[PDB]
Amino acid sequence: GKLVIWINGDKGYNGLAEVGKKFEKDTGIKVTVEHPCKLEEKFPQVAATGDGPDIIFWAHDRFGGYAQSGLLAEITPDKAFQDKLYPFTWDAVRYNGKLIAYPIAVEALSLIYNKDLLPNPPKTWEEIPALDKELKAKGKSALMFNLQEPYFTWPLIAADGGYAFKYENGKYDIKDVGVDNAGAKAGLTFLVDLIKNKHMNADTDYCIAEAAFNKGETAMTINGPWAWSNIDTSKVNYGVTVLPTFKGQPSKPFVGVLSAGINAASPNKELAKEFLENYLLTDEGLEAVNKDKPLGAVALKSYEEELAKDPRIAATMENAQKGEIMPNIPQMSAFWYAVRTAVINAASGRQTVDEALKDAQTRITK
Ligand SMILES: *[C@H]1CC(=O)N(C2CC(C)(C)N(O)C(C)(C)C2)C1=O
Ligand SMILES: CC1(C)CC(N2C(=O)CCC2=O)CC(C)(C)N1O
Repeated sequence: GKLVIWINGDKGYNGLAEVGKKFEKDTGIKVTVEHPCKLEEKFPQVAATGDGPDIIFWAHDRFGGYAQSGLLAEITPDKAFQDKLYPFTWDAVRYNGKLIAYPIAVEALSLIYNKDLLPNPPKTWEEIPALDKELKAKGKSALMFNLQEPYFTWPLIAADGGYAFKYENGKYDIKDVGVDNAGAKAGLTFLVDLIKNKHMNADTDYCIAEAAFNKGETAMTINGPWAWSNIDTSKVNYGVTVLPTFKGQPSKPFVGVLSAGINAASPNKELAKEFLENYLLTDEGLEAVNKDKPLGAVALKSYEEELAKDPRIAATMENAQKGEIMPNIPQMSAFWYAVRTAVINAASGRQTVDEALKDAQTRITK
């Protein structure tokens, strides 16, 4: 007879609580928003015992494991509701063909650049080396980004043909892995050449690239919407744009989708679906939440069009439309560790590109 919702503390839960007051107005049903610690850890525990919230908000990737254990109710928005959101967003909340959540927001890396050092951002990765030599002439470098984590290097590695797992029907073929193809090989090779030609240092991490961009020492960086508040502070005159192409192919960053799922154990599923489809996933619902804490790019086409007047948000969506939805399956854990190792190894000379990737491919499909 009520609704309890769980959302992370770093989100606009005050705005969500406001959509809830509006719901309670035309229904009498009280909505309760909470943001417990490590709720994504707590969820699986309480839900397994038929407890927890009616609805949970989290990035889509985690939903795969939840769905596996039957913790989420199957959703059935009709065609009409479905057409209100970007098609690609529905792919993120499919677990073996079944729709298990509603897409809310979209996140993807973008190319961030210093408008004072660089008039126009490069359109290509191939032109970075040359640009770096011109900038070096003035004591500045072209680009610095986190080389340590595959989340950051994947856009380049995947550009010309790499992929984690072949997807073709709301289902992932776990024996169709794309880390050892020519595509990925072309990409990693380009990256390695950057480091050995000294256009990039193999030890650049998150902190180092971030400080460098914020100190105006480097012209570009690769980062996500969470990094914007830090740049603002810095007082750098920055722009956010589409990532560069490689071999004429778009960079393919992984896409994370903020999702809302219904507890399979809830007695209030009809209430949940009504709250979600008719209160929250409306221009006014996203707006009340966004006002509290920005969502970034959103899945609802109508509101995204309003938000896209901010070129940083437009760029985020563009990159996301060209990226790779992050697989929600358990085998993804193998991919993280394997590809992490392959890149650090190829980068440090410890192994060749051909070797490093052949190995990773092996450990994933193992
Ligand atoms: C209180 C707040 C919180 O997040 N937890 C969890 C979180 C982590 C991920 C550390 N966890 O695994 C357990 C041990 C389940 C505790 C709290 O207990
Ligand atoms: C002060 C500076 C430039 C950054 C620092 N750092 C971060 O900035 C974030 C996390 C961290 O450890 C670590 C090192 C030793 C590289 N140094 O020197």
